[PDB]
Amino acid sequence: PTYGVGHQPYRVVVLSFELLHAPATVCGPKKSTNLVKNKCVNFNFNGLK
Amino acid sequence: ALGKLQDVVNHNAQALNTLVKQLSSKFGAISSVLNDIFSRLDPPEAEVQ
Repeated sequence: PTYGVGHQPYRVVVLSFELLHAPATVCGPKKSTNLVKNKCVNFNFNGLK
Repeated sequence: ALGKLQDVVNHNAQALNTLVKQLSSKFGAISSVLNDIFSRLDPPEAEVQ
């Protein structure tokens, strides 16, 4: 408990995100709108802007 | 017999196919899709990428 700031114990957690082509399981809090099929529209199908 | 015409036809076709396939290359970047770079990284890093 009595040490310098450069030697004090830490607690690190590393988060790894897989961007491979696969059915997405972890997503964002954003909602989902309806779907149209006859006009130029910007799609956000979990991997594509 | 008609080799001299098929030659230039195949040359132009291969040039077009190679110019299309060059889009898949990353040139050292993180991904070939620019929309993914815009959607993942911040603009200060997206511009450099």
